[PDB]
Amino acid sequence: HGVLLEESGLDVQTIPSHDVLGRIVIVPETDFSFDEANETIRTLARIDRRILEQAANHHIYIQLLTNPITDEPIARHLRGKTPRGYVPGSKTWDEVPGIGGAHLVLVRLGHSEKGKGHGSINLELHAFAHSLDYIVFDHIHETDEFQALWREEAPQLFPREYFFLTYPEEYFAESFAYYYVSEKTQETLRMAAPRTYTFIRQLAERAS
Amino acid sequence: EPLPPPP
Ligand SMILES: [Zn+2]
Repeated sequence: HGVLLEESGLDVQTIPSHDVLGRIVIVPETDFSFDEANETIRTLARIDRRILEQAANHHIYIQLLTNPITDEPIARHLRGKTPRGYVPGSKTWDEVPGIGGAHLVLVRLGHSEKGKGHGSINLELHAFAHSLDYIVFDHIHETDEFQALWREEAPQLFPREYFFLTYPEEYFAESFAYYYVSEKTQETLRMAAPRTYTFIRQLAERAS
Repeated sequence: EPLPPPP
């Protein structure tokens, strides 16, 4: 079922924006790892508060799981199916540790870093960025502005990576993760794709 | 829409 972070026993007052994340994040009802949950929440806490507040206004939740995402009712229908953009026969949704784009983001604890069932630099930021794109910013990856940034700069940050060069919504979610994962990755984004950096930066102003 | 992470 899950418990809201604000209703759990986890202490989070030193986590930035804990009041808004307390209403967004859902942690498991069953024994999980306090370190993995704390690192995932503090990473989400790097997001500008205006964006997090808009997510709460749109009733977006981020549920942290200790099991495959397809065990949850919301994603059960994806069992046995190839994820969008994946080569057939290389993966099913049951093996995917995170999913975003709707009002309930699912993120499996312990699979945040690259290679842990996925190829993102940060699973929770990538998955959450999908819901921000589709719900909070009304499919902003489809705007003419973002389409121009994607065609020009996606090859600069993800050269010869068909996944990001084919799906602009995927370029958005991973650029969002680069912006918020660390000072280093944000600088990488700023150096290789300065217009994309500026676009992600302006999201906090769009959310207010 | 169900959106996955990169492969
Ligand atoms: Zn994705």
